Amino acid sequence: GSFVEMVDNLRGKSGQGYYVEMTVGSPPQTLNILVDTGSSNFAVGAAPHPFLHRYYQRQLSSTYRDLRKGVYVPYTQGKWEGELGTDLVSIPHGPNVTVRANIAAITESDKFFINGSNWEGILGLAYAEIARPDDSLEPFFDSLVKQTHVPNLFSLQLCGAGFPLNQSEVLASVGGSMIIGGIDHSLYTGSLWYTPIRREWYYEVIIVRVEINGQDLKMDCKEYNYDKSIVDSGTTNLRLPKKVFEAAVKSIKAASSTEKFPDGFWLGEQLVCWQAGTTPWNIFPVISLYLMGEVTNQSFRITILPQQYLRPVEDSQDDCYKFAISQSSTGTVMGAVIMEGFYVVFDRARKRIGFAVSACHVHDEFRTAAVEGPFVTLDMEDCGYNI
Ligand SMILES: CCOc1nc(N2C[C@H]3C(=O)N(C)C(=N)N[C@@]3(c3ccc(C#N)s3)C2)nc(C)c1F
Repeated sequence: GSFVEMVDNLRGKSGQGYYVEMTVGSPPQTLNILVDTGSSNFAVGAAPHPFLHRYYQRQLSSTYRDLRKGVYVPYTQGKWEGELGTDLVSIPHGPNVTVRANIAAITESDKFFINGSNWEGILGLAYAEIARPDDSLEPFFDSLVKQTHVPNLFSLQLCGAGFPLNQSEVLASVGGSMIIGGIDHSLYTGSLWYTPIRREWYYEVIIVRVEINGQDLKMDCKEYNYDKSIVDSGTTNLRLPKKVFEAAVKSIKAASSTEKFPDGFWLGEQLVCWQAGTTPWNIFPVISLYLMGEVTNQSFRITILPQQYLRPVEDSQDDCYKFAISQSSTGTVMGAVIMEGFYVVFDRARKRIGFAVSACHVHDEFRTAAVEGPFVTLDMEDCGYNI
Protein backbone atom coordinates (compact mmCIF):
# COMPACT_ATOMS: atom_id res chain seq x y z
CA GLY A 1 0.00 0.00 0.00
CA SER A 2 1.50 3.27 1.41
CA PHE A 3 4.56 3.31 3.74
CA VAL A 4 5.19 7.05 4.03
CA GLU A 5 7.59 6.63 7.00
CA MET A 6 9.94 4.55 4.78
CA VAL A 7 9.63 6.42 1.46
CA ASP A 8 12.80 8.44 0.65
CA ASN A 9 14.87 6.80 3.43
CA LEU A 10 17.90 6.09 1.20
CA ARG A 11 20.84 8.26 0.12
CA GLY A 12 23.79 7.60 -2.17
CA LYS A 13 24.46 6.83 -5.82
CA SER A 14 25.26 3.78 -7.96
CA GLY A 15 29.08 4.12 -7.79
CA GLN A 16 29.38 4.43 -3.95
CA GLY A 17 26.24 2.52 -2.99
CA TYR A 18 22.87 3.42 -1.44
CA TYR A 19 22.60 3.53 2.32
CA VAL A 20 19.96 3.70 5.06
CA GLU A 21 20.29 5.14 8.56
CA MET A 22 20.31 2.54 11.36
CA THR A 23 20.95 2.60 15.11
CA VAL A 24 22.90 0.03 17.11
CA GLY A 25 23.18 -0.38 20.89
CA SER A 26 21.81 1.23 24.05
CA PRO A 27 21.77 4.24 24.03
CA PRO A 28 21.37 4.14 20.20
CA GLN A 29 24.45 4.82 18.06
CA THR A 30 23.46 6.17 14.64
CA LEU A 31 25.30 4.79 11.57
CA ASN A 32 24.76 4.95 7.79
CA ILE A 33 24.55 1.44 6.38
CA LEU A 34 24.98 0.25 2.78
CA VAL A 35 21.94 -1.73 1.52
CA ASP A 36 23.46 -4.90 -0.03
CA THR A 37 21.29 -7.61 -1.59
CA GLY A 38 24.57 -9.36 -2.65
CA SER A 39 25.69 -10.44 0.88
CA SER A 40 24.15 -11.66 4.13
CA ASN A 41 26.09 -10.16 7.06
CA PHE A 42 25.32 -7.04 9.08
CA ALA A 43 28.80 -5.59 9.65
CA VAL A 44 29.81 -2.18 10.96
CA GLY A 45 33.05 -0.22 11.43
CA ALA A 46 33.93 -0.71 15.13
CA ALA A 47 37.41 0.87 15.30
CA PRO A 48 38.93 4.14 13.96
CA HIS A 49 39.62 4.24 10.20
CA PRO A 50 40.82 7.25 8.11
CA PHE A 51 37.57 7.10 6.02
CA LEU A 52 35.12 6.75 8.96
CA HIS A 53 33.90 9.82 10.94
CA ARG A 54 32.02 7.47 13.32
CA TYR A 55 31.98 3.82 14.34
CA TYR A 56 30.24 1.36 16.64
CA GLN A 57 31.58 1.65 20.21
CA ARG A 58 30.66 -1.67 21.89
CA GLN A 59 31.96 -0.55 25.33
CA LEU A 60 29.29 2.23 25.27
CA SER A 61 26.36 -0.14 24.66
CA SER A 62 24.72 -1.71 27.71
CA THR A 63 22.98 -4.29 25.47
CA TYR A 64 26.13 -5.44 23.66
CA ARG A 65 26.71 -9.22 23.89
CA ASP A 66 30.08 -10.69 22.88
CA LEU A 67 29.82 -13.92 20.83
CA ARG A 68 33.60 -14.58 21.44
CA LYS A 69 34.11 -15.46 17.78
CA GLY A 70 35.99 -13.83 14.93
CA VAL A 71 34.98 -13.45 11.31
CA TYR A 72 37.41 -13.08 8.35
CA VAL A 73 35.89 -11.97 5.04
CA PRO A 74 38.28 -11.78 2.05
CA TYR A 75 36.45 -11.08 -1.26
CA THR A 76 37.67 -10.20 -4.84
CA GLN A 77 38.17 -6.36 -4.51
CA GLY A 78 38.38 -5.98 -0.70
CA LYS A 79 38.50 -7.55 2.76
CA TRP A 80 37.47 -7.08 6.37
CA GLU A 81 37.97 -8.83 9.69
CA GLY A 82 35.84 -8.50 12.77
CA GLU A 83 34.43 -9.75 16.03
CA LEU A 84 30.93 -11.22 16.27
CA GLY A 85 28.40 -10.03 18.82
CA THR A 86 24.73 -9.14 19.13
CA ASP A 87 22.97 -5.88 20.04
CA LEU A 88 19.62 -4.08 19.70
CA VAL A 89 19.19 -2.60 16.21
CA SER A 90 16.59 -0.22 14.78
CA ILE A 91 15.92 1.54 11.46
CA PRO A 92 14.71 5.11 12.33
CA HIS A 93 12.97 5.51 8.94
CA GLY A 94 11.79 1.91 8.96
CA PRO A 95 9.34 -0.35 10.77
CA ASN A 96 8.78 0.83 14.31
CA VAL A 97 10.53 -2.19 15.90
CA THR A 98 13.83 -2.98 17.63
CA VAL A 99 15.44 -6.35 17.19
CA ARG A 100 18.29 -8.27 18.69
CA ALA A 101 20.61 -8.97 15.74
CA ASN A 102 24.05 -10.34 14.95
CA ILE A 103 26.65 -7.64 14.29
CA ALA A 104 30.14 -8.16 12.94
CA ALA A 105 32.22 -5.40 14.56
CA ILE A 106 34.86 -4.56 11.92
CA THR A 107 38.29 -4.11 13.55
CA GLU A 108 40.56 -4.38 10.45
CA SER A 109 39.80 -3.84 6.75
CA ASP A 110 41.47 -3.39 3.30
CA LYS A 111 39.84 -1.39 0.45
CA PHE A 112 36.42 -1.79 2.14
CA PHE A 113 35.56 1.71 3.48
CA ILE A 114 35.17 4.15 0.50
CA ASN A 115 36.54 7.68 1.07
CA GLY A 116 33.49 10.04 0.98
CA SER A 117 30.73 7.33 0.64
CA ASN A 118 29.12 8.45 3.95
CA TRP A 119 28.42 4.80 5.05
CA GLU A 120 30.02 3.03 8.04
CA GLY A 121 28.70 -0.50 7.61
CA ILE A 122 26.81 -2.93 5.37
CA LEU A 123 23.39 -4.56 5.67
CA GLY A 124 23.56 -7.89 3.85
CA LEU A 125 19.99 -8.73 2.84
CA ALA A 126 20.58 -12.07 1.08
CA TYR A 127 20.15 -15.55 2.65
CA ALA A 128 21.96 -17.40 5.44
CA GLU A 129 23.66 -19.81 2.98
CA ILE A 130 26.25 -17.12 2.06
CA ALA A 131 26.62 -15.62 5.59
CA ARG A 132 30.11 -15.64 7.16
CA PRO A 133 31.64 -17.55 8.92
CA ASP A 134 28.79 -19.93 8.03
CA ASP A 135 25.00 -20.29 7.65
CA SER A 136 24.41 -20.56 11.43
CA LEU A 137 24.93 -16.73 11.74
CA GLU A 138 21.35 -15.55 11.32
CA PRO A 139 21.15 -12.57 8.86
CA PHE A 140 19.48 -9.33 9.99
CA PHE A 141 16.30 -9.73 7.92
CA ASP A 142 15.80 -13.29 9.24
CA SER A 143 16.03 -11.91 12.85
CA LEU A 144 13.68 -9.03 12.03
CA VAL A 145 10.98 -11.41 10.62
CA LYS A 146 11.41 -13.94 13.48
CA GLN A 147 11.19 -11.38 16.31
CA THR A 148 8.42 -9.08 14.94
CA HIS A 149 5.23 -9.18 12.80
CA VAL A 150 7.07 -7.53 9.86
CA PRO A 151 6.09 -9.44 6.65
CA ASN A 152 8.90 -11.43 4.97
CA LEU A 153 9.37 -9.01 2.06
CA PHE A 154 11.24 -5.78 1.30
CA SER A 155 11.33 -3.60 -1.77
CA LEU A 156 13.92 -1.19 -3.16
CA GLN A 157 13.63 1.92 -5.33
CA LEU A 158 17.22 3.14 -6.08
CA CYS A 159 17.15 6.59 -7.62
CA GLY A 160 19.93 7.67 -9.95
CA ALA A 161 20.03 11.48 -10.31
CA GLY A 162 20.91 11.38 -14.01
CA PHE A 163 23.75 13.88 -13.42
CA PRO A 164 26.71 14.09 -10.99
CA LEU A 165 26.00 15.14 -7.40
CA ASN A 166 28.77 16.92 -5.49
CA GLN A 167 29.61 16.10 -1.79
CA SER A 168 26.97 18.51 -0.37
CA GLU A 169 24.27 17.55 -2.93
CA VAL A 170 24.67 13.78 -2.33
CA LEU A 171 24.17 14.39 1.44
CA ALA A 172 21.07 16.55 0.78
CA SER A 173 19.52 14.46 -2.02
CA VAL A 174 17.02 11.58 -1.75
CA GLY A 175 18.60 8.43 -3.16
CA GLY A 176 15.54 6.22 -2.99
CA SER A 177 13.45 4.01 -0.73
CA MET A 178 13.79 0.76 1.12
CA ILE A 179 10.29 -0.40 2.13
CA ILE A 180 10.66 -3.03 4.83
CA GLY A 181 7.67 -5.41 4.97
CA GLY A 182 5.75 -4.06 2.03
CA ILE A 183 5.22 -2.55 -1.41
CA ASP A 184 4.60 1.17 -1.79
CA HIS A 185 2.46 1.78 -4.92
CA SER A 186 3.69 5.43 -5.27
CA LEU A 187 7.19 4.18 -6.23
CA TYR A 188 6.29 2.61 -9.56
CA THR A 189 4.10 2.91 -12.65
CA GLY A 190 2.39 0.14 -14.58
CA SER A 191 2.32 -3.47 -13.38
CA LEU A 192 4.68 -5.54 -11.24
CA TRP A 193 5.95 -8.68 -12.99
CA TYR A 194 7.52 -11.47 -10.97
CA THR A 195 10.37 -13.86 -11.66
CA PRO A 196 11.05 -16.91 -9.39
CA ILE A 197 13.97 -16.84 -6.95
CA ARG A 198 15.75 -19.94 -8.35
CA ARG A 199 17.49 -20.75 -5.07
CA GLU A 200 17.75 -18.89 -1.75
CA TRP A 201 21.46 -17.94 -1.33
CA TYR A 202 22.03 -14.84 -3.47
CA TYR A 203 18.81 -13.47 -5.01
CA GLU A 204 19.27 -15.82 -8.01
CA VAL A 205 17.12 -15.43 -11.15
CA ILE A 206 17.02 -16.87 -14.68
CA ILE A 207 17.44 -14.69 -17.82
CA VAL A 208 15.86 -16.39 -20.86
CA ARG A 209 16.56 -13.90 -23.74
CA VAL A 210 18.54 -10.71 -24.29
CA GLU A 211 17.82 -8.01 -26.92
CA ILE A 212 19.73 -4.90 -27.95
CA ASN A 213 17.23 -2.45 -29.60
CA GLY A 214 14.91 -5.41 -30.21
CA GLN A 215 17.65 -7.49 -31.88
CA ASP A 216 18.04 -10.90 -30.25
CA LEU A 217 21.61 -11.52 -28.98
CA LYS A 218 20.77 -15.13 -30.03
CA MET A 219 23.04 -16.93 -27.54
CA ASP A 220 22.13 -20.29 -25.88
CA CYS A 221 20.21 -18.97 -22.81
CA LYS A 222 22.52 -21.00 -20.50
CA GLU A 223 25.24 -18.48 -21.39
CA TYR A 224 23.22 -15.62 -19.83
CA ASN A 225 23.16 -17.42 -16.44
CA TYR A 226 26.70 -18.83 -16.48
CA ASP A 227 27.36 -19.58 -13.60
CA LYS A 228 24.45 -17.68 -12.00
CA SER A 229 22.41 -14.49 -12.46
CA ILE A 230 21.76 -12.38 -9.35
CA VAL A 231 20.12 -9.10 -8.28
CA ASP A 232 22.71 -7.12 -6.31
CA SER A 233 22.24 -3.57 -4.96
CA GLY A 234 25.89 -3.63 -3.79
CA THR A 235 27.25 -3.82 -7.39
CA THR A 236 27.31 -0.64 -9.48
CA ASN A 237 27.25 -2.09 -12.98
CA LEU A 238 25.23 -4.49 -15.05
CA ARG A 239 27.89 -7.28 -15.14
CA LEU A 240 27.66 -9.98 -17.82
CA PRO A 241 29.49 -13.30 -18.30
CA LYS A 242 32.57 -12.86 -20.54
CA LYS A 243 31.03 -14.28 -23.76
CA VAL A 244 27.72 -12.45 -23.21
CA PHE A 245 29.61 -9.20 -22.54
CA GLU A 246 31.65 -9.65 -25.74
CA ALA A 247 28.45 -10.24 -27.80
CA ALA A 248 26.53 -7.38 -26.09
CA VAL A 249 29.33 -4.81 -26.50
CA LYS A 250 29.68 -5.71 -30.20
CA SER A 251 25.90 -5.14 -30.62
CA ILE A 252 25.87 -1.90 -28.56
CA LYS A 253 28.86 -0.60 -30.61
CA ALA A 254 27.02 -1.48 -33.88
CA ALA A 255 23.83 0.30 -32.73
CA SER A 256 25.78 3.44 -31.67
CA SER A 257 28.18 3.31 -34.70
CA THR A 258 27.40 6.89 -35.83
CA GLU A 259 29.87 7.94 -33.06
CA LYS A 260 33.19 6.15 -32.37
CA PHE A 261 34.27 5.74 -28.75
CA PRO A 262 37.76 4.76 -27.54
CA ASP A 263 38.45 1.22 -26.29
CA GLY A 264 38.88 2.61 -22.73
CA PHE A 265 35.22 3.78 -22.77
CA TRP A 266 33.90 0.28 -23.59
CA LEU A 267 36.18 -1.13 -20.86
CA GLY A 268 34.36 1.08 -18.30
CA GLU A 269 37.61 2.92 -17.43
CA GLN A 270 37.44 6.15 -19.42
CA LEU A 271 34.76 8.82 -19.36
CA VAL A 272 33.11 10.22 -22.50
CA CYS A 273 31.93 13.87 -22.48
CA TRP A 274 29.52 15.95 -24.53
CA GLN A 275 28.79 19.71 -24.55
CA ALA A 276 26.17 20.51 -21.85
CA GLY A 277 22.74 19.10 -22.73
CA THR A 278 23.86 17.44 -26.00
CA THR A 279 24.30 13.80 -24.83
CA PRO A 280 23.09 11.81 -27.89
CA TRP A 281 20.90 9.36 -25.98
CA ASN A 282 19.07 8.40 -29.21
CA ILE A 283 22.18 6.80 -30.79
CA PHE A 284 22.49 4.35 -27.89
CA PRO A 285 20.22 1.28 -27.87
CA VAL A 286 17.76 0.09 -25.24
CA ILE A 287 18.61 -3.29 -23.60
CA SER A 288 15.96 -5.84 -22.69
CA LEU A 289 16.46 -8.77 -20.38
CA TYR A 290 13.70 -11.41 -20.50
CA LEU A 291 13.16 -13.16 -17.18
CA MET A 292 11.39 -16.46 -16.39
CA GLY A 293 7.77 -15.80 -15.38
CA GLU A 294 5.71 -17.38 -12.59
CA VAL A 295 3.41 -19.12 -15.09
CA THR A 296 4.71 -22.21 -16.97
CA ASN A 297 6.19 -21.29 -20.42
CA GLN A 298 5.76 -17.56 -19.76
CA SER A 299 8.42 -14.84 -19.56
CA PHE A 300 8.39 -11.04 -19.28
CA ARG A 301 11.00 -8.41 -20.16
CA ILE A 302 12.63 -5.45 -18.41
CA THR A 303 14.01 -2.74 -20.71
CA ILE A 304 16.60 -0.17 -19.72
CA LEU A 305 17.82 2.91 -21.50
CA PRO A 306 21.33 4.38 -21.94
CA GLN A 307 20.25 6.80 -19.11
CA GLN A 308 20.59 3.69 -16.86
CA TYR A 309 23.76 2.09 -18.34
CA LEU A 310 25.75 5.34 -18.88
CA ARG A 311 26.73 6.42 -15.36
CA PRO A 312 27.08 10.23 -14.83
CA VAL A 313 30.52 11.32 -13.62
CA GLU A 314 32.18 14.72 -13.15
CA ASP A 315 34.84 15.62 -15.78
CA SER A 316 33.93 21.91 -17.21
CA GLN A 317 30.24 22.29 -18.02
CA ASP A 318 30.23 19.12 -20.14
CA ASP A 319 27.93 16.15 -19.40
CA CYS A 320 30.21 13.12 -18.83
CA TYR A 321 29.58 9.41 -18.30
CA LYS A 322 31.23 6.05 -17.82
CA PHE A 323 29.94 2.88 -19.52
CA ALA A 324 28.39 0.83 -16.67
CA ILE A 325 28.23 -2.55 -18.35
CA SER A 326 31.23 -4.78 -17.62
CA GLN A 327 32.51 -8.33 -17.81
CA SER A 328 32.17 -10.95 -15.09
CA SER A 329 33.68 -14.42 -14.50
CA THR A 330 31.05 -15.07 -11.72
CA GLY A 331 27.82 -14.76 -13.72
CA THR A 332 25.38 -11.96 -14.46
CA VAL A 333 24.99 -9.26 -11.83
CA MET A 334 21.97 -6.96 -12.11
CA GLY A 335 23.59 -4.08 -10.19
CA ALA A 336 22.51 -0.58 -9.30
CA VAL A 337 22.46 0.71 -12.85
CA ILE A 338 19.72 -2.02 -13.68
CA MET A 339 17.97 -1.42 -10.31
CA GLU A 340 17.78 2.38 -10.94
CA GLY A 341 15.33 1.68 -13.77
CA PHE A 342 12.93 -0.31 -11.60
CA TYR A 343 11.12 -0.71 -8.36
CA VAL A 344 12.33 -4.17 -7.22
CA VAL A 345 10.29 -6.31 -4.81
CA PHE A 346 12.24 -8.99 -2.89
CA ASP A 347 9.25 -11.18 -2.06
CA ARG A 348 11.00 -13.71 0.17
CA ALA A 349 7.67 -15.10 1.47
CA ARG A 350 6.64 -16.15 -2.09
CA LYS A 351 10.24 -16.90 -3.34
CA ARG A 352 9.95 -14.34 -6.15
CA ILE A 353 11.38 -10.98 -7.30
CA GLY A 354 9.05 -8.33 -8.74
CA PHE A 355 9.96 -5.59 -11.23
CA ALA A 356 8.02 -2.49 -12.22
CA VAL A 357 9.07 0.73 -13.97
CA SER A 358 10.47 3.08 -11.32
CA ALA A 359 8.73 6.41 -10.70
CA CYS A 360 12.30 7.88 -10.38
CA HIS A 361 14.01 6.36 -13.46
CA VAL A 362 15.91 8.80 -15.67
CA HIS A 363 14.59 9.03 -19.24
CA ASP A 364 13.96 11.49 -22.07
CA GLU A 365 10.83 12.62 -23.97
CA PHE A 366 11.17 9.83 -26.53
CA ARG A 367 11.82 6.61 -24.60
CA THR A 368 11.14 5.19 -21.15
CA ALA A 369 12.23 2.07 -19.25
CA ALA A 370 9.63 -0.72 -19.46
CA VAL A 371 8.39 -3.93 -17.83
CA GLU A 372 6.21 -5.88 -20.26
CA GLY A 373 4.68 -9.27 -20.79
CA PRO A 374 3.76 -12.00 -21.15
CA PHE A 375 5.79 -13.79 -23.82
CA VAL A 376 5.63 -17.44 -24.69
CA THR A 377 9.03 -19.00 -23.85
CA LEU A 378 9.78 -22.73 -23.90
CA ASP A 379 12.34 -24.85 -21.92
CA MET A 380 13.24 -22.00 -19.52
CA GLU A 381 14.55 -24.47 -16.86
CA ASP A 382 17.28 -25.32 -19.48
CA CYS A 383 18.54 -21.69 -19.14
CA GLY A 384 19.73 -22.34 -15.58
CA TYR A 385 23.33 -23.45 -15.00
CA ASN A 386 24.21 -26.62 -13.01
CA ILE A 387 27.67 -27.72 -11.59
C1 LIG B 1 32.14 -14.30 -1.75
C2 LIG B 1 32.21 -13.24 -0.68
O1 LIG B 1 31.02 -13.34 0.11
C3 LIG B 1 30.84 -12.13 0.75
N1 LIG B 1 30.80 -10.98 0.07
C4 LIG B 1 30.57 -9.84 0.75
N2 LIG B 1 30.54 -8.62 -0.04
C5 LIG B 1 31.22 -8.70 -1.30
C6 LIG B 1 31.23 -7.26 -1.74
C7 LIG B 1 31.04 -7.24 -3.23
O2 LIG B 1 32.00 -7.48 -3.96
N3 LIG B 1 29.75 -7.02 -3.68
C8 LIG B 1 29.60 -6.87 -5.11
C9 LIG B 1 28.65 -6.91 -2.86
N4 LIG B 1 27.46 -6.91 -3.35
N5 LIG B 1 28.87 -6.79 -1.52
C10 LIG B 1 30.19 -6.52 -0.94
C11 LIG B 1 30.52 -5.06 -0.93
C12 LIG B 1 31.61 -4.39 -0.39
C13 LIG B 1 31.58 -2.99 -0.63
C14 LIG B 1 30.47 -2.60 -1.36
C15 LIG B 1 30.14 -1.30 -1.82
N6 LIG B 1 29.88 -0.28 -2.29
S1 LIG B 1 29.47 -3.94 -1.72
C16 LIG B 1 30.23 -7.27 0.40
N7 LIG B 1 30.36 -9.81 2.07
C17 LIG B 1 30.38 -10.98 2.74
C18 LIG B 1 30.16 -10.97 4.22
C19 LIG B 1 30.61 -12.18 2.10
F1 LIG B 1 30.61 -13.37 2.72
